[PDB]
Amino acid sequence: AFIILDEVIKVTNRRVNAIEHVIIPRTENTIAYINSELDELDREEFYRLKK
Amino acid sequence: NTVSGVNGPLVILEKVKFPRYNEIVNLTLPDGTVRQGQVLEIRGDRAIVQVFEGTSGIDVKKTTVEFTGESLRIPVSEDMLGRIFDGSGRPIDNGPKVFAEDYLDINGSPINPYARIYPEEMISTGVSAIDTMNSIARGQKIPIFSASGLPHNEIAAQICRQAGLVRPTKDVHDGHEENFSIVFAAMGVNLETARFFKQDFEENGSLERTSLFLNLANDPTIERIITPRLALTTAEYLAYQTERHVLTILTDMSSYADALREVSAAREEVPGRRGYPGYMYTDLSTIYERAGRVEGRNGSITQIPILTMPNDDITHPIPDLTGYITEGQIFVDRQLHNKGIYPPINVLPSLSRLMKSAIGEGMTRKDHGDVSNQLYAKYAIGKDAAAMKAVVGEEALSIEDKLSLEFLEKFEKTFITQGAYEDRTVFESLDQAWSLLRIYPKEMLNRISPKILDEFY
Amino acid sequence: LTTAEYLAYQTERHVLTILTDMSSYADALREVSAAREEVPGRRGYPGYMYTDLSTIYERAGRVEGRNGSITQIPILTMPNDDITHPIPDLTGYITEGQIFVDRQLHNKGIYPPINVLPSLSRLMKSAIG
Amino acid sequence: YGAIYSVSGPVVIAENMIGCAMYELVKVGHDNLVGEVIRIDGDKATIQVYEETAGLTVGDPVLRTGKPLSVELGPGLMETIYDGIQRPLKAIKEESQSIYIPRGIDTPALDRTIKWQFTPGKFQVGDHISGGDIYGSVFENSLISSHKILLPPRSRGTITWIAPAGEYTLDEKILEVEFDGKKSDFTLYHTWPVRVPRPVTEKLSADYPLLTGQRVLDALFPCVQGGTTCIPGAFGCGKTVISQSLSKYSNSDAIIYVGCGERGNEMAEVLMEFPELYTEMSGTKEPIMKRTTLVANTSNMPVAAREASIYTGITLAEYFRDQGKNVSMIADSSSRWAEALREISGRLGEMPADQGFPAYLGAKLASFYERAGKAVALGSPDRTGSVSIVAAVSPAGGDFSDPVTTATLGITQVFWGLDKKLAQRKHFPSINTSVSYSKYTNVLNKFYDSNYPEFPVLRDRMKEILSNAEELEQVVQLVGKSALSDSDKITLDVATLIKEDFLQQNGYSTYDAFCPIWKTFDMMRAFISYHDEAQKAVANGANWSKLADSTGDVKHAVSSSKFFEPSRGEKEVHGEFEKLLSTMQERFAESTD
Amino acid sequence: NTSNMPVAAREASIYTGITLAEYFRDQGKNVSMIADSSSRWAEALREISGRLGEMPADQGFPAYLGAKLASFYERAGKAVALGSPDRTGSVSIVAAVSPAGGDFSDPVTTATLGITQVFWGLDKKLAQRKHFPSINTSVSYSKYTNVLNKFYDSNYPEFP
Amino acid sequence: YGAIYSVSGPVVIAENMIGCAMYELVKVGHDNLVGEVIRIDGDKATIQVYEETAGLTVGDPVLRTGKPLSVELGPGLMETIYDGIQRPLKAIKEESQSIYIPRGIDTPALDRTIKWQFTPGKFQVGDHISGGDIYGSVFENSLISSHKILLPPRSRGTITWIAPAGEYTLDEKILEVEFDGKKSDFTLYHTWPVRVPRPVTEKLSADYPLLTGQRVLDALFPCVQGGTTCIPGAFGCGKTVISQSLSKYSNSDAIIYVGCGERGNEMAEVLMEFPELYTEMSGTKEPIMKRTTLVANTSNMPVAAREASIYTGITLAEYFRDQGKNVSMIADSSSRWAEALREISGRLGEMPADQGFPAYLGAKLASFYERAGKAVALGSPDRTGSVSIVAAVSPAGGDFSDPVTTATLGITQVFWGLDKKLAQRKHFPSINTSVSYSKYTNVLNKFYDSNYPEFPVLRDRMKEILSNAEELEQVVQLVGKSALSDSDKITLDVATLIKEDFLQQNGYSTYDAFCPIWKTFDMMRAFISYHDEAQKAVANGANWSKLADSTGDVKHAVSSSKFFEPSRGEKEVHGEFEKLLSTMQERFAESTD
Amino acid sequence: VFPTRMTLGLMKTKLKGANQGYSLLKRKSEALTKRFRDITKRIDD
Repeated sequence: AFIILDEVIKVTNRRVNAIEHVIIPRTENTIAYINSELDELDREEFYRLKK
Repeated sequence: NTVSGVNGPLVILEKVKFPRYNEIVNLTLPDGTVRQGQVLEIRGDRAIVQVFEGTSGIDVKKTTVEFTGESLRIPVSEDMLGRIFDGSGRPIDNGPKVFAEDYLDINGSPINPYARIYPEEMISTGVSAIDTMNSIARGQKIPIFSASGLPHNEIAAQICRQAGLVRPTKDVHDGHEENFSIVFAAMGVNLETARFFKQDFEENGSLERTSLFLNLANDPTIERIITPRLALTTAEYLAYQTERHVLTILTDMSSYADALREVSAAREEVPGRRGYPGYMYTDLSTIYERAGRVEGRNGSITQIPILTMPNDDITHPIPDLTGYITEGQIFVDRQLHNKGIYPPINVLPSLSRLMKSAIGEGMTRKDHGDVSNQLYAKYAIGKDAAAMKAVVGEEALSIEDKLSLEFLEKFEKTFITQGAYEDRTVFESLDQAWSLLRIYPKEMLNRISPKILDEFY
Repeated sequence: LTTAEYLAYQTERHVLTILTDMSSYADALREVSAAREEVPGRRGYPGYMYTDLSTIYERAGRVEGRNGSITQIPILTMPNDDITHPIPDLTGYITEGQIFVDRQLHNKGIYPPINVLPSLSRLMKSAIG
Repeated sequence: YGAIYSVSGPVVIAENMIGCAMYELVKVGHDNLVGEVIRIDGDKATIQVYEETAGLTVGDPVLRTGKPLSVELGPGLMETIYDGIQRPLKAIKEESQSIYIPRGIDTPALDRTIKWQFTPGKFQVGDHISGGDIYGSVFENSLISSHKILLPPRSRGTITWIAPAGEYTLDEKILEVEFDGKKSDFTLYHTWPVRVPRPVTEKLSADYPLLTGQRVLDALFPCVQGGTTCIPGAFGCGKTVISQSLSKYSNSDAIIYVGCGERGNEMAEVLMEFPELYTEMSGTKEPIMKRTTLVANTSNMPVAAREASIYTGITLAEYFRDQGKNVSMIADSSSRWAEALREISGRLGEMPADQGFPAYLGAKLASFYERAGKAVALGSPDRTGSVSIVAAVSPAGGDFSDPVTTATLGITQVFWGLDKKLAQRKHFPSINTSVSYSKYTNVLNKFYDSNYPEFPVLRDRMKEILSNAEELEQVVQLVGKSALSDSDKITLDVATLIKEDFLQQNGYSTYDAFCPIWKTFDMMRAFISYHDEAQKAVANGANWSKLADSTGDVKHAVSSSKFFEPSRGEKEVHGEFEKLLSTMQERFAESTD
Repeated sequence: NTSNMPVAAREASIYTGITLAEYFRDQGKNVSMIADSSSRWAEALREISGRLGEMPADQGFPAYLGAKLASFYERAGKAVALGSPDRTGSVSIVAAVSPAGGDFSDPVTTATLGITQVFWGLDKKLAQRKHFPSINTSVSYSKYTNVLNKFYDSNYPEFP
Repeated sequence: YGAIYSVSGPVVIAENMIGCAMYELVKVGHDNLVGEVIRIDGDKATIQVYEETAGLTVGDPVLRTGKPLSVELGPGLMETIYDGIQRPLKAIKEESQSIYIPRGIDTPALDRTIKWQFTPGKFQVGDHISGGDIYGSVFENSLISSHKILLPPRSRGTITWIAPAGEYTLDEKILEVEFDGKKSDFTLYHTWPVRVPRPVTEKLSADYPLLTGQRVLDALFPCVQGGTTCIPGAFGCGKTVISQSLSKYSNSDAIIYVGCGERGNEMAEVLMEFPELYTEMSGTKEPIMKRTTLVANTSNMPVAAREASIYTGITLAEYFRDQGKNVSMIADSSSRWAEALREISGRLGEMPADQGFPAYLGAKLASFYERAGKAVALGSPDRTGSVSIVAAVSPAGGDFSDPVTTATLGITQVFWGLDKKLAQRKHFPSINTSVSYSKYTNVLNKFYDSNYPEFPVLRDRMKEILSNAEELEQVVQLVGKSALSDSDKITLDVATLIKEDFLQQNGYSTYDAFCPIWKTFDMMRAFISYHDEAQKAVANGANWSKLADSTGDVKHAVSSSKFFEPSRGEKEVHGEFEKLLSTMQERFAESTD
Repeated sequence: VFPTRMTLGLMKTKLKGANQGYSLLKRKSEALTKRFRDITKRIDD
């Protein structure tokens, strides 16, 4: 069992790093950048109607 | 005539139609104080002025207008170094007066004579990461991209002070034969900042070296936009008339851009992407066009603008625009700063596309450019490997990757780590750089030409 | 389309009319009305963009008394590569299903490179012969 | 004539206009600045004045020229440098002692100082002539006559007077035309409004090789003669760099460079570099420049010059095509042209679309590209020409969805990429296959197969390799290199090698040397060969380590091959590439058993 | 009404339908108002907003949208018939709603969820695998549950 | 004087307004509501009226006050609760039976019931006196420096009448000044418009700290007067605590508290608590409140008062700086001042910039920071005083990536990161060494080294030790603590004492949250001597378990360090630390050998 | 690069997914390391 545990721990240590370092900042950058562009289209329209 | 109304930085004058565009007018307050402005828009029997100074207290028939009948030009003299001036076309510091031998326009074409021949002379900062990886030339434009957790002022001053000691060592080498002049202009920064800068220049050398334009944050946005224009007139005269190389340090460039943003918000002018003007391209251009070698071809204006990024993003309009226009990019990193690296310059995205113009070969090595490309390439691989070291562990990474992780660590801690007054010659930097390359084997250094690798290792 | 109505109804033709490219039509709508009283809708694309569309869809369909038909296959190019953008979005509500292409197959080299997961026709069971 | 009513920003309103055409050229004020009539509101015409205004008074004079903003097409366009408002830049330096345009200069469209040698055509007296016909020719270069003197389109008649062989100046008459008496005299130059495209006989299919001379294009997605291209990217993208290479190597008989609002130092570099460097089909005195004309404009230089750049340049191109030349037009960047419009929409107070850029953007780009293509020249002799447009654009912060890039991509049929990550390691320009396509790829391979190379067969495997490489790389990142199979390791290595040896044009001694379709083909034979033999080898049992260390020398050789000058046995097949093929064969065998 | 008819008609369509439902409710008849789709009706108000030269403040949809979407919906319900004879009538409105801003957090969908009491879901991705209606438990709620379930207990089902 | 043309919302326009300035204080209607003219179009002045314009018909009169809206600076500031444009809330409680000020109720900025004792200066009639020179003083405090009366800035002349010693009212004249006939009379206060910065002899950089009396502020990254600082928000479950404690523990001469636009729970807490708490330096007469002057606005107060709030506070701070005093401006929060700008913009019709916040935002912040700082006070014998701004910036988008936060941090040179999890558990303050920085470090550390502490050595070392501890903690999780050396274990052991004693301080006890700047230095001395000695001793042959038993008594003392009194003979040298040093050296021979 | 309309719906659920998944993977690692220490001691015996 002991040899079997050693083989599994390595797959498991890899995953804990993988999520934090890659995934979480990829989600952050995508969401915020699209949020910012999306609000811009809406704001300029108001200014053009007003003008 | 008399003020009709005032809506923000815009002033509505009811007048008569004789005024010309950007003709100076002086507003006489009931206090008997005069403040200056220039007409931004003229129409029949009326004007819109933007006043440089102030933006409130402006009356109606108790106030009066008087015309100067000269559109704004800056009084330029060549005896400007050592002399204290204020960013308003005159000192309001009570510093030594400007004088005039020419008055030159800030529109962006007075008599403008620039590059039909690109920079070929190397100018060093004494800092390896700048000089080796990107290079600086007698017309080069390089933006310092900085942050709200980096100390922008300390790096700004660092680059300038160390480039003054190196630059006469380069004069002796015959990279130069003409004077060096500094033009330092601070526009709309804190008092704390302003004081600091002056103190820094004194320690290294003197303040006789530099000319100072000081503009205070409490003074308007309209003042702030004229502040670099004043710097440009100073530099163009020195290069043109007296064949001097002029170095301009323009802080803060972001300060200037926010100002533009304010005169479209309190104007009826519709702004472009992210609330920054549509005609933002032209405003920025004016500063950057007035660069390169100046006629006679011993004079020059070289630019180092200083940008502080507020969000620290590379999707913000200011860093993006600046980058397309400028001949290089120097990115300064918060993570290096934290770790204990000074200067804490990350070269991962620092790039020049006008890399050839930037390097020298008649007062620097020919090998300088060849080594730099290889270094950058090997740094980048070393970063790809760093992310992979966190994920995968050392439990599958390859023999080749291991060399690249070592290189990355040796590279930060030796090359980019320099004393506060320690200046490195460009030739000595090569020797340092060669130490960095030397741990990789002759099959990993395969991309480089065989001739260079067998010659210098 | 007026020409298609002549053939379909008077001389009993089955007309297949191909109308390319709807993106160029849509763009035109935006540029006009920047100097009329009428003033564009969502993201600078007309709010009455829908009315324009509907005039094209008007002359399409089965014809009374069953003399001929006009069948129409419009070609739309997604300019941002999203169907949440105005050109696919308004058009899609009028239309009886949609067939959306696939970016990924193309790269592989496939032709015709469409995919079936975003493609659905609702009136499928009842329509067919 | 007219009198300035108002100046509000660069926008000027002047009363007492009874007329004026669209985009009519005017000289405004005593200063004589550039303008165009955009609109008319009442009697007051709003004219934008696009040369910097810091001192124009109200009630200054307004002079109509009486025709739109136009270009001269005539002799001495080659080895002569101009602005986007067709002012010769050289003429300005001498007179003005202002190397760039200063505020308030009025210098005529061409050089009326340089006499040119005129010889008469196959059209003598009493013969009918019609627009775009070769009425004569002018010696401009050491090797060829550049400027074929055309009767202009929208003119016709029989020639009463043909000037004889000799030297004349530009304003002197040299042609007299009969049709309703003296229709007029003609001079050496002819005029045309640049908002009207020039008419062709017919447009012809695009399927003929365009050799741009750069390995990276030839390998992945070549262009065609008749092509349209979009290229994105943002500083460190190598766009200036690929222009210089492009001009040197280009098989086209004219190259027209368009600077849309450039650094100035960038313009100063390319100008110097064309006479410093030598051409590949030979060139006697200012070698490359003999084929190069510059339209150059800087970032603050007139907004009219910048806006007109693409139209001034496309009109030039159409005229060379009507002459019977193959033209490669490089515009850099259309995005800087797009900023000129963003600015125009604000000033006027017209309502714009998204990102504060107007909606008319989409039409204006499209009009420019459609006048490009391969055609049969207008005029009686009949020739074949092309205008192949390579148009640079820039993303807004890594956002490729910005209106300018999306619009250009709408119209283009070829897309070539630019990847930021790959430029940082120095591989610019950086073209993959998931950011790029070419519709011409299919016909183009059929034409290259014919000429000699095996290219179509190798192109398919090459595409696949890159496409798999990306996907396989994502697994290395997340899972690690422990989930791979051995064949997938192979795909990773061959790929890294391709990245460096084509895409990188960065030096290590010398910027890389002319690589043709033939050279490019040899590289592809060696990479593709490496991959097949190695996978066989691992499949059939063998060490990874044994195979990679063994290829070794061969890898160093392909890297550096491009620095070495072409022909090393032949252009066709080099001895240096020929020999590797044997080495792989010898290795494959050692490995297997 | 099809899209091809006048937008003036498409604007009116829903009103004609509810007045017919309401007359019948007053007759003492039980009526089903089945409407498909309100977002197209909302798109009709938007077509008119740009043509009249109004000021939208809801992503290019009129400011007036919220008062018209709500006012119309309140006409459905179970009620005691108008008049002296005394009868019972009802109008049940089963309404489809759809995106129109392209989001799901666009004004159209915001106004409709607030005014409604019953929502049963549908997901597009699961629907493609063919399992429509492919109800989302999380977006679904019913206010009616308690009284309706009490009724069903009387009717025989142990349902609740 | 003027007549009302329109009332459209709280915005009222009036015609027949001439010589109307652009900051002009005006009183609208018969009711006399406060308003100020933002804009002027023609004959018509556009006024924002801060109070309800209900009952105001068109045709009501508009009476100019004849001067901008100003704030009064003089005797009787301290121990008063005020509006954002300085109106005593306390005085409304007496009259109205209201906490707040309801519409149609205005009162003067300073109370005229209160009389103060005016003492002449060193100038007498016939002396020339200059801008800011000390004309007299008022004494009404004994715990702190009082209100020294200056001649109004930008005002010069010869004094016709200097009132002699005696009690005068604030309203009443005590000076007439001869400067071109009678210049005017002046009173005990001076009026100054608050959207104009007050002059000083010259401004300097900061260099000079003072008692903060919260250990974590000094220890982790020093707190300076004349500083610029950002503190995170929490909306009164964390924000309130740090603010109350900074006011109470800091024995700065004055403190000016500004609530820009708060919940109203926080405003309610600061007023009741200030007389209730005890000074940390001794004295009664409403301890902390006597040192405090409060501007307290909840979000419910008019929007112009919320916008004005910081400006009035900053003028107040600047006035005391010319007297020569050290001031803490504690402002909470700028996000709430910013919210006002957004509101005021939409009412005018102004077009903002990003996230709905105007473009006046970035320049108004830059202008604001510079008014605050260190300066040599104006007045003839000269003193030094400071104005230190600590401004909280809270969530304004639910993140700290919004325009208000991102703009400020940049001008700011200091960030102190409150920790939420520790804050929810009620340790205040609990500053995180990871996020935090001070760019003031260098100049200051040199200042304390001068004064007597070993401060540079200890502060730098404090930071390194903690940073290092996170990195060693990871090696314990993944490899194990047992395979690691004694030296590493020690690095962590010491970091835990530095964390426990300084960082986890409880502002609900004064023997655990009040200690002088020297006292805080002595504790930190104690921990560093132990770290070095512990690493030295384990190397010479000791173990973690052995070391722990052996240090014993000194380790226990350092753990118990915070519980000790602010004095032991002096509050500057704590005798128990100086002797502790000996017991440590004696212990180290024993332990090691 | 990516849609400018309603990337927020798919991206929002990813982000939550990630932090939620991370927390959970940490508990599974903690359990695996928990048992591992124990068996290492038992195996030497």
